[PDB]
Amino acid sequence: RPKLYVMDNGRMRMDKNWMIAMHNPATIHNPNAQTEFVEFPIYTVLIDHPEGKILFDTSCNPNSMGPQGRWAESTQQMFPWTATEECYLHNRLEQLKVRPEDIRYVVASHLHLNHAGCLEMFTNATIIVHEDEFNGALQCYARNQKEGAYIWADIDAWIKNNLQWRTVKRHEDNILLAEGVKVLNFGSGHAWGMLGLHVELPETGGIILASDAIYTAESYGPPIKPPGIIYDSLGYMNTVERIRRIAQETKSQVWFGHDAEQFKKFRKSTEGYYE
Amino acid sequence: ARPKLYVMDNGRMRMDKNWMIAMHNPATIHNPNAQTEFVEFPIYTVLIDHPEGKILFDTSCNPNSMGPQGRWAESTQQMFPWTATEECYLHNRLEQLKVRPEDIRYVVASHLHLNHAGCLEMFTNATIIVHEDEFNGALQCYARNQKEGAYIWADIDAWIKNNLQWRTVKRHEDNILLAEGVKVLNFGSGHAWGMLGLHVELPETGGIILASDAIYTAESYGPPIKPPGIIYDSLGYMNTVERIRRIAQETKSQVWFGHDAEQFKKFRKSTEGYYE
Ligand SMILES: [Co+2]
Ligand SMILES: [Co+2]
Repeated sequence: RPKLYVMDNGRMRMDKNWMIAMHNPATIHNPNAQTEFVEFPIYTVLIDHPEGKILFDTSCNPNSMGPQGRWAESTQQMFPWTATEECYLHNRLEQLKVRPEDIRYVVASHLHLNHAGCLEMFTNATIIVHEDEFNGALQCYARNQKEGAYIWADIDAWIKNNLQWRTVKRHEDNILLAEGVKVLNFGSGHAWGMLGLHVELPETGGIILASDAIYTAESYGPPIKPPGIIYDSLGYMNTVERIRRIAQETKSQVWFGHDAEQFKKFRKSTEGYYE
Repeated sequence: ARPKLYVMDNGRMRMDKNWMIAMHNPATIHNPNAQTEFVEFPIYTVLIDHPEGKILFDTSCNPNSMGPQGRWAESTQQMFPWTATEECYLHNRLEQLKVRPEDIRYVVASHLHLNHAGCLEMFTNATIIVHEDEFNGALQCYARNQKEGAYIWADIDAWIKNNLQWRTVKRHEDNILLAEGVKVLNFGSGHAWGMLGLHVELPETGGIILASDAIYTAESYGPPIKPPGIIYDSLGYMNTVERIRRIAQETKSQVWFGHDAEQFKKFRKSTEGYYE
């Protein structure tokens, strides 16, 4: 009988237009419309499963922010991450008496700065990632792109730590990872290659981890309100509607990438778990 | 074999620059409340007076678009205000060239947005060439009684009532040779559901590509490409821009953007002359 933990990995801020495109459009009466700098949670999920511990997303690297940080100053200033040491992934796991080395599977929803930050920790895991996302991030690396949402220093470490990669092929079916745990191949949308998770918990029932395939309940609607951070608009719309169908058909909850209200309600790792 | 191409000034529009250039000015830690700008841009149409028959690219906005009594919804008028003196109305521009709507053989609708398809209803004697996916999407807006957005219900109503003669460009259809040196380019989905361009080969001026809203401005075009906020198919949009770039390179054509203010300034308008 698995136990699922929600781990609080701090907070990030950014232009609300990244989150919800064209939220406050200029008008003839408000020609100089202003945006907001909204705050949202970064979190990860540990599924402690008989067949092996599964980790979904990894938040940000502890060495991300500041003048000796891995993130470019441009990135630090557009997407600032605020976190106490207790929020650091290694510490959240430590609190749960789980060692990095105990993780069998890490599912990378995508390789953005606030999701792939600590991949490098898990040298004993199989890292599951969409092949298109992997290819895209590696090109950023090879092209020496030191700005944007893909952190050169993070990728550098993934390679140096000799991580064990399992790429989900573009046209690959869902992957049964363990009893009641399936990796969903969302494909291109928010990013080059998005992965989700369906978890069937004996008590709680069905859970869909959407990650950045759906930022918030506002994104979800209906109607859908798409983000400014977006690669494949058609694929993004398709993915959201596909999630809506799966949720309906499997009677699952949809856990968004960073819904403040929803995260608030979650039972965090410090208080307990889901079963 | 020896045409005259005219650029017709059909007024100005204003809108949030974020529509034009996606996330042009993002907020940061030390500028959290970054503000946008209401940017003005030209609306124009192109008449190709060709021996085989007159060809019109785009139709601007309907004369009865703006105002309390206007066809455009309030919310639309506020976000996308059109300002035009009577001189700017397409029917007047054509008149000052001694061209009647009835003389137009073909209208090419780049797409069916408010500032491109506003005067389709005038050309009851023409074949209206439009992308089938754009036509389908617009008709759905109509049938769904959608009153707000960039597809004007009252305009579509008029197209149907005036019994326009339609020639849809199929999704996988090759370019169309409308006339000697005039090809309809099938750009497919991107900015909108179905985009059409034009390649014109003029004896003197050489090659011209009318991109319309496939490329808003030189800023859009880059490199680097800066996509718009008004977008349907991001991947298709990017594909189309790069395709236009290649065609321009290989055919040595100028690229005429949808609404580039600087380029528009440089144009010889219909009050001054034409391109041969
Ligand atoms: Co992301
Ligand atoms: Co348009």
